[PDB]
Amino acid sequence: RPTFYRQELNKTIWEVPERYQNLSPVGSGAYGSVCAAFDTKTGLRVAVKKLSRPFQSIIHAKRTYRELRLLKHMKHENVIGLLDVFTPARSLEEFNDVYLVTHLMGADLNNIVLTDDHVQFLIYQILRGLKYIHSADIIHRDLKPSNLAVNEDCELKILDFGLARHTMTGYVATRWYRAPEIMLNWMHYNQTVDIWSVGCIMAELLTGRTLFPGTDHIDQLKLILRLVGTPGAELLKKISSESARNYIQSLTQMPKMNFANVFIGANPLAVDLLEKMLVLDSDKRITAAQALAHAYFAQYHDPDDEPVADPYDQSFESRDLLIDEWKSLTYDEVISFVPPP
Ligand SMILES: Cc1ccc(C(=O)NC2CC2)cc1-n1cnc2ccc(N3CCN(C)CC3)cc2c1=O
Repeated sequence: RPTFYRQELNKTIWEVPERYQNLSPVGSGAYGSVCAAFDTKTGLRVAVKKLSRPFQSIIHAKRTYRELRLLKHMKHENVIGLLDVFTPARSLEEFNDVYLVTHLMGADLNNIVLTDDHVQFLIYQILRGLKYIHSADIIHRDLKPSNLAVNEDCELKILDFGLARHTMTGYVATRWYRAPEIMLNWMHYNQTVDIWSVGCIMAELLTGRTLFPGTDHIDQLKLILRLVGTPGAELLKKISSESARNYIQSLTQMPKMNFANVFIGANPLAVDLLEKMLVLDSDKRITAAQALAHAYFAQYHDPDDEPVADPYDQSFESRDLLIDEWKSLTYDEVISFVPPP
């Protein structure tokens, strides 16, 4: 057991191992406050997130469990993983706090504001990371610039995947980058919700503008159909909702724009890949693996260095347990954590 020390940082008491020094608030992450810190053991800069009231309710407790399990499983360069997890609790009965320690990247894509080459490298990394999480049947669901962490090398990791509700978790998504299908629940969804997000992000990297800055669900939908065209009979067949079909066919029928007119003077391959990401029909949207093999990524693509993940057990997601059952499960996961080399 390590030596802990306490420290007031903006409202709450942080209690952390002495190996972590110079704690420095950097605002909110998902479900808690994050400090940058210096790890004296490794000489690394790290992000430390203290979860906010992890066991206050079934939602908090389950989501504490989910986040921890997610982090422990991720071993991939373009996906955030777990350097350390600690609690100041000496036993289960006083277990009330969970701290999660990862690499500290130093910026995000939301700050960034980029030549065609940077876009290539950056989107390549997103897709490579996405291929890895999709293979373990984990989906991000709220991929967006603010959770794409990058360092001054343009190296990139994805954060905050697996947290947004499947079909509550208390996680707050950002409208502008969501696949229309999961925003309007208008048709079943799959892993390619994240590919739409990649589309919106890639578009913003090339033009400087948010592609679809809607003020609500309906405005947003209006902006999307202005680009991609109102769907024909083929896609309209696949939508159950009487009202979603109403909206689509009631807005004046929009023709599909030429993507070369919108993403002016972009690499034609960039344009082409956008055309394959930003299609309304989820069954026809390009996957992460297929997008990696696209010609736009020829300087970066390597079939033997685009790994998939080991099988991730998430049968727990379908379980309705008490807070204390989730808590014990979390505590087990904490006690059995082995650091990386
Ligand atoms: C610590 C941590 C734990 C877990 C996870 C995570 O992805 N979990 C899911 C299972 C995938 C992520 C992080 N993490 C890592 N580095 C960061 C670096 C900076 C920041 N800010 C910087 C900008 N400010 C305005 C706002 C916030 C937050 C973070 C941050 O939340």
